[PDB]
Amino acid sequence: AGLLEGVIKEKGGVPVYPSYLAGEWGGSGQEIEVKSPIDLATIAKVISPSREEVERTLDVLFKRGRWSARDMPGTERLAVLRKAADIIERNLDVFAEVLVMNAGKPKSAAVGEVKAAVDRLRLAELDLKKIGGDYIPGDWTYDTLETEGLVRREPLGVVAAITPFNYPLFDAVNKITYSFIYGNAVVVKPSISDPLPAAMAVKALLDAGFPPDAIALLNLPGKEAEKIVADDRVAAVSFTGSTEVGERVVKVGGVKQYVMELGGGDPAIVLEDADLDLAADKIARGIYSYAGQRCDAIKLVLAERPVYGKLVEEVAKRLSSLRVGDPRDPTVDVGPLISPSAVDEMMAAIEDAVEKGGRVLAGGRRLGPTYVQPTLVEAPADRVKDMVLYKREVFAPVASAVEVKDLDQAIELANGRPYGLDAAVFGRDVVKIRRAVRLLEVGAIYINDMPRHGIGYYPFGGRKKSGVFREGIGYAVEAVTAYKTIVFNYKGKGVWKYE
Amino acid sequence: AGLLEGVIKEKGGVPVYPSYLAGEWGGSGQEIEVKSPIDLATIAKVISPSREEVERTLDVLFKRGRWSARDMPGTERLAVLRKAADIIERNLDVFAEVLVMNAGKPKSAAVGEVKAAVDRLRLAELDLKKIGGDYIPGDWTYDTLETEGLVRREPLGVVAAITPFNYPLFDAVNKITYSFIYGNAVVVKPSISDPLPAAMAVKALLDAGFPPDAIALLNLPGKEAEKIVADDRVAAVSFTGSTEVGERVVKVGGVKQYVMELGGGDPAIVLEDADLDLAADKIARGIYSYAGQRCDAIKLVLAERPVYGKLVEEVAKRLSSLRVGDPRDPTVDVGPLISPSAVDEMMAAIEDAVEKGGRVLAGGRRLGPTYVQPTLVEAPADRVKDMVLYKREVFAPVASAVEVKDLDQAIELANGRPYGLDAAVFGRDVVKIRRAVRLLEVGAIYINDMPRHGIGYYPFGGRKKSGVFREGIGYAVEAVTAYKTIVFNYKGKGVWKYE
Amino acid sequence: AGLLEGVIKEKGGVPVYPSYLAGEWGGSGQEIEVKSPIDLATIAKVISPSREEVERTLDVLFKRGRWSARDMPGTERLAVLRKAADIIERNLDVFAEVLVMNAGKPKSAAVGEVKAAVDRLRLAELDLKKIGGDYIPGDWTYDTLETEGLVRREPLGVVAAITPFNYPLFDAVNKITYSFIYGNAVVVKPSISDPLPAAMAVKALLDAGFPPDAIALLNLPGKEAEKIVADDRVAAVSFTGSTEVGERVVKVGGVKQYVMELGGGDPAIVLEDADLDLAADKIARGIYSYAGQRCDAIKLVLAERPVYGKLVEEVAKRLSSLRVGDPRDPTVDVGPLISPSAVDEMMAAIEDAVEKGGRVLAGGRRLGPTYVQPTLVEAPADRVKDMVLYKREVFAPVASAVEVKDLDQAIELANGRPYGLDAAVFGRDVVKIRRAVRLLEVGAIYINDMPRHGIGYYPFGGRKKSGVFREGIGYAVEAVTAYKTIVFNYKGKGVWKYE
Amino acid sequence: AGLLEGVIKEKGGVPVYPSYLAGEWGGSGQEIEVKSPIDLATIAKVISPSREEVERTLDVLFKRGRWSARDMPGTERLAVLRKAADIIERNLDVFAEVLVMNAGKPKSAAVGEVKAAVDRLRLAELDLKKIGGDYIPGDWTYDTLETEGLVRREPLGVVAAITPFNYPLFDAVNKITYSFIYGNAVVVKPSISDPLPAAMAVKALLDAGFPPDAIALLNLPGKEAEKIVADDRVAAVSFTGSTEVGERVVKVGGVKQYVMELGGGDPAIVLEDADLDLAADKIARGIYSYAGQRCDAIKLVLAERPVYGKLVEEVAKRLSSLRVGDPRDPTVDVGPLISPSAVDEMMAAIEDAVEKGGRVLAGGRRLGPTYVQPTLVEAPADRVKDMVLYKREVFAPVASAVEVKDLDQAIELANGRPYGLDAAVFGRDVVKIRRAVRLLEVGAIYINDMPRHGIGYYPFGGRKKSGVFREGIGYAVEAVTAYKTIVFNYKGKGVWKYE
Ligand SMILES: NC(=O)c1ccc[n+]([C@@H]2O[C@H](COP(=O)([O-])OP(=O)(O)OC[C@H]3O[C@@H](n4cnc5c(N)ncnc54)[C@H](OP(=O)(O)O)[C@@H]3O)[C@@H](O)[C@H]2O)c1
Ligand code: NA
Ligand code: NA
Ligand code: NA
Ligand code: NA
Repeated sequence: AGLLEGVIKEKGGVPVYPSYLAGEWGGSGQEIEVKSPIDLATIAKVISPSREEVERTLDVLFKRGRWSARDMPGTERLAVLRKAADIIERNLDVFAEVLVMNAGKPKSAAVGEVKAAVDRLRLAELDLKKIGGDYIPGDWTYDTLETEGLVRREPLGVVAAITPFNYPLFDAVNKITYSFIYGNAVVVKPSISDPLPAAMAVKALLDAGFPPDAIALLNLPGKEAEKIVADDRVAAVSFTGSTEVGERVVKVGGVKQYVMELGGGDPAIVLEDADLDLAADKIARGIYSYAGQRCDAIKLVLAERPVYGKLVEEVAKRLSSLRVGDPRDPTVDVGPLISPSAVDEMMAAIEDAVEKGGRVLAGGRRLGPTYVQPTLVEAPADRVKDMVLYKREVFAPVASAVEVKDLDQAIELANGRPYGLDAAVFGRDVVKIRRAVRLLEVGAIYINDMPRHGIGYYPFGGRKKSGVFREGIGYAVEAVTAYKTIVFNYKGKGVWKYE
Repeated sequence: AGLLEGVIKEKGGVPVYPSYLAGEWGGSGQEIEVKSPIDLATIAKVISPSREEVERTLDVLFKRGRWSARDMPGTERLAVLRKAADIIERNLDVFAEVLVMNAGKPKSAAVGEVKAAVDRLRLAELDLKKIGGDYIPGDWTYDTLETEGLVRREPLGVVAAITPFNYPLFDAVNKITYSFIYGNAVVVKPSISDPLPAAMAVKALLDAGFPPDAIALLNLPGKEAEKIVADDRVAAVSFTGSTEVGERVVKVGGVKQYVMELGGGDPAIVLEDADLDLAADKIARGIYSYAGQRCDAIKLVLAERPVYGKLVEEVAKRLSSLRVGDPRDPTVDVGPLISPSAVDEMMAAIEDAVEKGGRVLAGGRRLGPTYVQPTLVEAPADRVKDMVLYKREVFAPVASAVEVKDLDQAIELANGRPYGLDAAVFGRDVVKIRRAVRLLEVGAIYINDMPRHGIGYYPFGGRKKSGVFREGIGYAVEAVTAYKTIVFNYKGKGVWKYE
Repeated sequence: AGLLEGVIKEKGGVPVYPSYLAGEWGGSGQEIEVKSPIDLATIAKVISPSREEVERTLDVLFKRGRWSARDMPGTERLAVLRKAADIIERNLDVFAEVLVMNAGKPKSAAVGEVKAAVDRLRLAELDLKKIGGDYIPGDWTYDTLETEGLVRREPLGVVAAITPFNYPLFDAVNKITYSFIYGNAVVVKPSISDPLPAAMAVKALLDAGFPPDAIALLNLPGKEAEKIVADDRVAAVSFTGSTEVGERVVKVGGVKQYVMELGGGDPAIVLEDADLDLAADKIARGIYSYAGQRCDAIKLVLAERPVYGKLVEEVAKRLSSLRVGDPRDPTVDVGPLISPSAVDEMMAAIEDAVEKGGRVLAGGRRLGPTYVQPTLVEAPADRVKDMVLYKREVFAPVASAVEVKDLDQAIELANGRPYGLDAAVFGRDVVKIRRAVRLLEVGAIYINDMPRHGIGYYPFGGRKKSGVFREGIGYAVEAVTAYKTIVFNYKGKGVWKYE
Repeated sequence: AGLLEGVIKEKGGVPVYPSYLAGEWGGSGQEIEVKSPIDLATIAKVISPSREEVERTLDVLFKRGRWSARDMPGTERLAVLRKAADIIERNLDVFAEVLVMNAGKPKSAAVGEVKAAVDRLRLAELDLKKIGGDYIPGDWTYDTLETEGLVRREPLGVVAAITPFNYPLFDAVNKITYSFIYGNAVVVKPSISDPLPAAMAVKALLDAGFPPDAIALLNLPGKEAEKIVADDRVAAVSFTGSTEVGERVVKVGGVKQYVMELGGGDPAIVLEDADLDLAADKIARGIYSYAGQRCDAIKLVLAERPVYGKLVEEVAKRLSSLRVGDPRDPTVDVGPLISPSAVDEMMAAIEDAVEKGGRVLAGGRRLGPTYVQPTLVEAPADRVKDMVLYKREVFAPVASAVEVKDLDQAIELANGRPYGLDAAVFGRDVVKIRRAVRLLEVGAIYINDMPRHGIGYYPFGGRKKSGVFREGIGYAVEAVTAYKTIVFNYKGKGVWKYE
């Protein structure tokens, strides 16, 4: 609605959302149904581009787009991003509604994501703490005397932004922002599961002045996107999703610049030192927020003997007092999961933990094809490692709780999972905290708080199976930019006497 | 000889070089013959590790090596690198000899590479202009108030260094240096074509104090290395080689941090402004140095109408006055190519240019299975683009020469190849130079000089098919290092009043 | 008018502007007449604070102000600066009028300064490319093992901003912006000659949300300001003015952080290579803009034999075709000088040049107590050095022109003055330009353009008698900020194994 | 002895040390007696230069020196500094002896300073993490489109290094190192009290290859140095000394770049959280090291109620168990103070504290004209602020001890002195530590350790009366370097399309 006034096709009673082919909205490939996880009902259809349209779109992005983006003064690109922020802001409710409608996101969360997208856009000003270059004098080596170097960052060209389902609006806006602020053209490929928010963001950007040939939004389902990734006109692939799909993306893409935010869960460690009120509060939230459909969601709780009982007790009470229902009730805390399949896996996973010695301390009851109570499962250290909930990321509101002897055991268990995205540590002793910070093999550690990538004010990314590289204001530049070195030779000319 | 005193096996009359399995020299896989391109005679054999030894080596590097490298104080790692420099230096002649023996490198060039390796090691001090981290205050956003960020760079763990044949000693030393200075363990995989220099460097490093379990040298032929690349204990792959093999490496490795120096040739542009003496001199060298077996070798010469004649004339004279023979004669300018196959391709390539309108202006005569004269082939702009010498990188001493109307045509042709490593521009006008610098799509541009990565005093790397990321003192850190973000939450505590 | 609605006192027919005493507008010291250089008529009066009010103001700034500025989140300080930009923008005409009224600035120039002030405020976002800190690992020295360093920049406290007459609005806004963006409180001391624009800027800032106790505007005449400079509650003095007054400021202030932009003229060099059209245009402007009352004004023109004639010819024609009159005529090019005294000095200076062999090539005629034609005086290299116009900065629209043999003589003469603010070089040859850049002893060199500090997009400042330190977006932080180092000792604790 | 073989004049039985006049050792001004604080006996004489020799020396440094230093390739300057390190190292004992002889420094301390000087020299490699420059694109503002900026750091020219008495060798070496590594010429002015170590360092540097006209060592007593400071050929003054002399230096020098390390004492805070063993140990040392003749010496101890008793108890025991005597006994802990006057002030200061309610807890007994026991004086919070030991820096081994209610009172008292050099905080709670770090107004805070500038691995400097700017590896560059901005204008040329 609204922004997509003349774009959306009212056909067969259901709104039809077209792909944006770097110049004109359209598409003539298969139409795909977009369902809401709230009622499993079709809320719209998206037109996927045909193979020829994908080909033509990439051709336009490559031959015209990257130059349109690059030739637009940085000061103007920023203006575009700021105007788009204004547009999204005044259309907040419609944007939030779609997030609730399409992603099953609780009203307040949906509003939070729209605001995050808006802030991210406005902070593009801070993404400049990085586009400056370096000057290198040549007199620190005899071979380089009477020589000089200039190292500048330049945009790579066409960046493919591949987005997961859990933060459809923000991720698209985020990847588009850091790719565009530096002069790249962008091909957005949203999850076919919830591509509507991206269509709205893209539209807002186009209305804001975004070079019409420098951006594309292709509604291609999963494997159909490989055509974009494998193409040589795509210099970089910014991907946020599962470890398995990310692996496939790299293998399909080959040599190319990548940003792989592959998530997985995050462990939380509570030292005997911690404020248990703060810890229980933040840990409970980290477990249930958006029905645990957050890569930075808490999946494992580790607490030392002296505080384990009280901590898990408080977290259990907070979880069980949560209202699960229609994300439309500003009263509901937890909406549905993206699909019934996601819930199936969570139940099977809980069964696995229980079979292996685990005990549910809160939740555990499925409430419908796509509804479940955020669950907390207790587990003995000697058996937790073999449980699916530990070895894998069950994208749902569920976490293991484990009592530990000391910090070293906490760290050991925390590092025992195959992932390494973030980790949380609640405590007050600087030495123990410093040790945890040193030994936790993750991209980010949150001291006295739940893991929260937020809008990327602080850089984040993975270690181990959680991926490579970082996103964040100012740090994402590394993935969508390339250095250009210019060496000047003045040997023999009379510039320098001896140096 | 020398350093490898008790390591090399004198068996069957031929010296047998063993792999270094992160702790002990050995191996029990197939023995492979190492031949000299000077006479095509076997000069040694290398023992490739068996599958179980590769497995065990990776296990050691992962479980012990990365910690030994990381736990060694940076100041000590530097001491090791400096001691190794001392050792290689006093063993210069033996190192140079092997480069001449095994790589067919002219005496002076071999000496140059040993010195480059020595300097690179000693400059590890300058690789520190990057291991420092960032402090991020949280008051530039309301959501981050009473919060702070600390971003540190940490080593990734186990880096796989894969080296090409053309600079066996330097590349190994270089990749080991920047991987180790930051705390990584390293698995070196040299070209089976000339693995001897690496064995000597590794030995020198081990004698210098390099953690014995933090380094490995595996003599595995081509595809046998995929076992190292595909392994999850290898967090990064530093690869220098052909575009095609690099592509295979990424597809085999999957998600991982990469540095892909994929070479290709470099075009040289001469403006009517240029000092033609300097230009002819540098361009001639760029074409023939090490029989053109340099990724930064000149493969295409573009000169404006008014200077084309004189320029190509002078370059032709310099090339034809070159002495081709045994790299052992301090009198020889050009030794043999690495293999007769390499020469076959160069002759076929020349034939192609001639068939398509090209004309040899110098050289063109094969002198033996692995010897050829550095060749310069003239070609009309209207036909050069379809010639193999243009569309491809013929790793040999051969370059196309093309007359152009103006800078724009020079740039067009320069950018018309599928590669984008470096480019050279000879001229004096700041505006034309600035324009060339803006439009040349390459990782590095050399003003008034031949392209020379040298020891990486200035960062270099590719665009387009020449790869991704950069090597260079201080810049290589990006590929073998990862950020670790630590966010401290002080909300509610009495640290800050309002900010 | 406007913003100062309830502030300005309508007394005795003339508007009376009060000082802002960090909380309330007022003052009870001597009232001082403010005259326009357009007609020498009193246009207003300013109330200077009494000694007790200065004392009380400093006390407030120190005891409350620096905390109010520091405790306001950076994100809020930026909001204040942006709101103030909005206010000044919608009040553009009134701001421009006062600049014309009070400074005798040509209409378009006045509009340019208001816009510059507005842009400077809005770019405060880019002043953040510097408030981030550094993290220093301790393992690069054995003595520092198991130790770490955190280096943050903090505001100094109370910064005294002392402004000259030539850019009353911008300078005040500029110094306030970079002092405040980082958390400092500010005491503005404008030239008693034209303090009105500052009063308006300060008012706009206060209306924008600027902490009322964190800013002060004291209308103190010259030496009366020493009371502010000498006070220990003033941690930094940002001063832009004459070399002689700056010297006095430091001697009165003692140990303290300083930014001394002491101006002086700038020499312009034209190589036989230069586009003479561009050169004549830019040089003419550099000589006359704002009746040469610009620290970055061109005061000496040096051109090589082959272009000297044409260059000076064209510059002379441009100068003589200038309309001198009331800055109110959008038709006038040059308004009056700030005072008749300034004109007296310019005439005496011209007389000196003529007596010493100089010859007027354009202008030279005084048109009134405060009006004169922008003048160009030719002079032989062998005598120019002893002329007052060379040895000194005659703040007026006048410049010496001198023919030179080659670049070396140009540089010699350019460096022969006691100043070293900027220098301009018109030419195209990279080698000659690089040499000029190396040998010109100045803070900034402009290639193919007149010197233009502008809003400080690029940092600028002096060498030799032109002062110390730099202003500019991102660079001014050094003068109003201080480092705070935090060293953490973990020796003996179990954080690190060996490193 | 040794290095000064042919330099020192054996006249009248006492060794006569000449000034180094930037080219030749000599001098013809008054000869001055240099006494040892060990026995008050003359151990040598130094020749101060005459006014004409000072004039000539400055002329040489300015006209030749700054170019010799600047024209020497950075790589060579580093070689010089490293060679000098080698020379000082092999002459360690002689250097240490002079420190013991001339400064009354305990044997181990003297050895520590020689080693510090040696390390500082060798770490000059790390002073390079700063001489690189910045490249600034012009498309972030419309006015700067088609424009670019290059900002390089250049040496200022002649730096005057003024050294205090307490670390004669290190300070001279340190200031010379960071001034020279960047290309400056240096005039060293050591304390006439102990100028011998500087003469030896300078000699070692000259033997190492230091440009003979780029360095000078003038033995001028106190006020006689103003001639160097006030001279316009001296672009920067690096001064370490008393607040009062520093003030005089700035007032004599006028506009110039300064580094003012003005010391004062440091307060130490111990939270109920602290390891009291570590705290007592470090605090005791901080109080007595080099008889408290350290700017980073502990002068005030603040401990919370619950640990005050035990802490002060342990510190008292450590102090009273100290052996005071001839610094030559590797058995002595504390040698003499620099002069009997220094001891007089310490006794008077103790008397003052006692008269105002203070009580000596350890030491307090004078042992000779220049010997005293390191003293610890207890004082009630309600009276400590008026005691001389609090309000002033009594350069001697003496500190006040004060019990406090909580962190806020500790901070209040810590900030109540007029100085702000460093501060120490022993404790473990991250929140309390973070708060202390925020509120302590000092240049450096040491967590769980005594303040130790060391060789400047971490930057340090003052706040309030302790001075301005910082010294430290990599940070000292700001004081002896200046930016040079080069702006290139390409407006109208065909470099850029629109951006
Ligand atoms: N971009 C740069 O900075 C740069 C610098 C120097 C050279 N180069 C390029 O490198 C080439 C010269 O070296 P080269 O001819 O020896 O090229 P190459 O064949 O591409 O070198 C490949 C390296 O990878 C190993 N390898 C081969 N197949 C592999 C596989 N399937 N999996 C894992 N590793 C494998 C090779 O070992 P084996 O030798 O045992 O097969 C060799 O050590 C040229 O194309 C040149 O342009 C680029
Ligand atoms: Na590919
Ligand atoms: Na993989
Ligand atoms: Na003062
Ligand atoms: Na002065």
